[PDB]
Amino acid sequence: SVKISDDISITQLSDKVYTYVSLAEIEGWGMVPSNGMIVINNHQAALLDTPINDAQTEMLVNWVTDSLHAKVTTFIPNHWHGDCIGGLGYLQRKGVQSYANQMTIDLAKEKGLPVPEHGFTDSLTVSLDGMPLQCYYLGGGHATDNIVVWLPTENILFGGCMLKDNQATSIGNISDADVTAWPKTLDKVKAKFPSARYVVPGHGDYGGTELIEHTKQIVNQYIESTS
Ligand SMILES: CO[C@@H]1O[C@@H](C)Cc2oc3cc(O)c(O)c(C(=O)O)c3c(=O)c21
Ligand code: NA
Ligand SMILES: [Zn+2]
Ligand SMILES: [Zn+2]
Repeated sequence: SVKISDDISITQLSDKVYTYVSLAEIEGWGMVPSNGMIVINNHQAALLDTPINDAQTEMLVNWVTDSLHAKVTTFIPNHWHGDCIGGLGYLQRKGVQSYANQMTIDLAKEKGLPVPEHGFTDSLTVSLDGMPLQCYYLGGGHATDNIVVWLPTENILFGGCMLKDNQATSIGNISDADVTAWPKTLDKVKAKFPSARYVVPGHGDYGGTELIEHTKQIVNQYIESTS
C-alpha cells in the first residue's frame, strides 16, 4: 500500500480499480483514515467519495492524472458526510459530473454544502466510457441516505460506512444513523452480492463478504446492549 502524499495512501485491487486512504482530523474522533475508490477506463476516472476537504482532493486529483493518466470526469458520494463530499466544491470548480441518492442532494442543499447534480431514488447505472457503475439505495444504515456502488465487471463492492472493518468492535458514530433499518439493509446487501471478490468499507481494511456478517453483529449487539 504505497503512499503518494504525507496524508494519502493508495492500494491496487485490479488494473482498473484502486482504493485510497486519506488521513484527516475530526473534532471528536481524532486522527482518522477515510476510504474512497478510483475507477479508470479509456483515460477517464470516476471518484467515489472525496477526502474531507478540497486540498486532499486536489492532490488526489492530480496523482490520478499524473500517475494513472486520467481525467476525473465522475463523482458519486456514499452519503452527505464530510468524508464523502468534503471536496466536491473543488471538483465542481473543475466541471465534474456529480451523481447521488436524491436524499443526499436534499440534505446537502439544506445545510449549504455543495450539491451534486443528479439524484436517483432507487438505482443508477453510470457509464464511465463503457464500463458500468451500479449505485443502489437498499435502505438506511450508517446514515439515512447511504448507498453502495457495485462493479459488475470486477465483482467489487464499495460499501461505505454502513460496513465496518474486521477489526472493529465499536459501532462508532451513530449520530445520523438509522439503527432501526441498519440490520434489514445489511441482509439486502449480502443477498444481492454473494459473489463479491472485494469489499471496501468506509474506514479500515477491505476484504470479502464476511464484513457484512461482522457488521450485522456489531449492530445487533448494539440494539440489544442498549435496548
Ligand atoms: C468505528 O470505526 C472507526 O474506528 C474508530 C477507532 C474511529 C472512527 O471514527 C469515525 C469518525 C467519523 O467521523 C465517522 O463518521 C466514523 C463512522 O464511519 O462511523 C468513524 C469510524 O468509522 C471510526
Ligand atoms: Na473519502
Ligand atoms: Zn458518515
Ligand atoms: Zn464514515
